[PDB]
Amino acid sequence: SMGPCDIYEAGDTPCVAAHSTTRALYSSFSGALYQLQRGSDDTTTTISPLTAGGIADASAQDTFCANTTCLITIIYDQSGNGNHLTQAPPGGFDGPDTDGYDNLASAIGAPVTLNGQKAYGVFMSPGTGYRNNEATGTATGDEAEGMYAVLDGTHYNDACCFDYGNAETSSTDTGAGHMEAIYLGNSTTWGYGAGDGPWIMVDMENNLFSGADEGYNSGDPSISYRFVTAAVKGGADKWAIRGANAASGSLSTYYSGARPDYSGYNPMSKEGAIILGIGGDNSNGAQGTFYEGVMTSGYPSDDTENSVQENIVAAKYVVGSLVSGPSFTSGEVVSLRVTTPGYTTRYIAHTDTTVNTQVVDDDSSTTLKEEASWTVVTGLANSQCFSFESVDTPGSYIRHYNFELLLNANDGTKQFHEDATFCPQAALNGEGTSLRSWSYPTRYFRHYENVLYAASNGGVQTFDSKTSFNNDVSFEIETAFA
Ligand SMILES: *[C@@H]1O[C@H](CO)[C@@H](O[C@@H]2O[C@H](CO)[C@@H](O)[C@H](O)[C@H]2NC(C)=O)[C@H](O)[C@H]1NC(C)=O
Ligand SMILES: *[C@@H]1O[C@H](CO)[C@@H](O)[C@H](O)[C@H]1NC(C)=O
Ligand SMILES: *[C@H]1[C@H]([NH3+])[C@@H](CO)[C@H](O)[C@H]1O
Repeated sequence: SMGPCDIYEAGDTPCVAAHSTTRALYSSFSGALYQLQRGSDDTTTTISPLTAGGIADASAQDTFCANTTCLITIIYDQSGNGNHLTQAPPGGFDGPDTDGYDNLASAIGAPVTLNGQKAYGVFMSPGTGYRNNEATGTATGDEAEGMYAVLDGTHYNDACCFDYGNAETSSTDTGAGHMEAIYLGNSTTWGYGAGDGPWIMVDMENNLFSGADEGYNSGDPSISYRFVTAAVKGGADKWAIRGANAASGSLSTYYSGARPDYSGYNPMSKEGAIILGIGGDNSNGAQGTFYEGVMTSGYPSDDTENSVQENIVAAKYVVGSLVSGPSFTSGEVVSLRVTTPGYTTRYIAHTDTTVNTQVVDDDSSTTLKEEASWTVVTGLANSQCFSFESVDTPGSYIRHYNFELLLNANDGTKQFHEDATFCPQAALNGEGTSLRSWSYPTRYFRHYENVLYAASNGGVQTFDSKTSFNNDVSFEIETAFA
């Protein structure tokens, strides 16, 4: 058979970078797709397809990552050009990680199946980013290229910038025309399309374009696919945006034609670096999910892209399970007991907005019993996951904010919903559940000095301590006190 990069090669516009955590993009590719790093010992392993041209060995990831946390350290370039994506460095903007690097992604925030076989995408929270500033074979200057990505059309924000494609080698803004990358989100700072978003646009630096005009272009529709194929291409005073449901049907063209008639976009000044999840100046406020994508040399024909889209549809992307372990039912009322030795009589409770742990038993005040009792409801931002509503304060839910867990009233916003959704995971220490943040899947409910945080297994916050991490994120599900 033929994978996407075999199709691009047959069209004489071959891949020069080919990135996926889900599958091989060449029929003969059997090498490593990505690298994992686990928090227990900070060692790494690689994940390859199970067959040549096949699907990632998700079972090998699950084995490596058992009873710990995993990060995706490298997304390998399958093309042989060496264009592997690694932790993005500081640039015009600092990231939030060590020395202003951007965060690595969780390995488990984007479970899918491909024709019924589990695999994992790259779920990127704000501050997450990958890059290769030493890329070879990528288009530079006004040279032609194409690219595509398969993304989560429901995972996005309006912050700059969830990009995949060609960028600056310095990680700084070197001007109009020094980028050409896919963007997905509902930014309206520069361009935007019809409806409420999100939109596929093209980041050409100091502009996200939804078509020929700065700002609004009517022909760029809002994306309402869970899996979106975004296909972008650029050449000498020509470029295009095409989009599809990656699960069904064909690409439609939402822009095709001349460069925007504004200073600095023709000819282009591409530099050949590759970015994922961030802007070319390291703008790192965006979120999104990446499953697969490529960059090519040459300007692909519509026919070549249509063949690629037929291949994507035949890969049969379906949403995977985000939940493991004992889990919950909507309307259940629970208490959550600390399992860390020395703290095992404590329960997750709250004192006004502060979520904390306290000793709770049958002699406790009814006030504290209610503060240690939680109504489990369907996840506000994801219906597979859950949200935890206060018994004493109905309408208020556990949410993260500056990575501390707070009890705040639901204000009906997308942001609150996302900050208040948690995905049960079989407990890292085998005692009950661990509650993983849906929006920041590197982070978990974690008690630290008897206060609740959304903590990572190591990190820049004091409450990201690796000491006692597995125990401090494991809670037993008990009958509610009230
Ligand atoms: C991107 O879409 C989001 C989600 O619809 C918009 O969210 C609104 O944001 C404002 C404040 O920025 C809030 O007062 C509204 O309550 C939000 N709505 C929801 C449903 O969360 C956001 O405005 C959009 N961004 C742009 C730039 O248009
Ligand atoms: C690892 O986690 C699983 C799932 O909760 C559990 O069954 C097992 O007992 C755990 N092992 C250790 C060493 O914590
Ligand atoms: C430069 C601009 N701030 C962004 C929008 O065009 C781009 O991602 C940065 O590299």
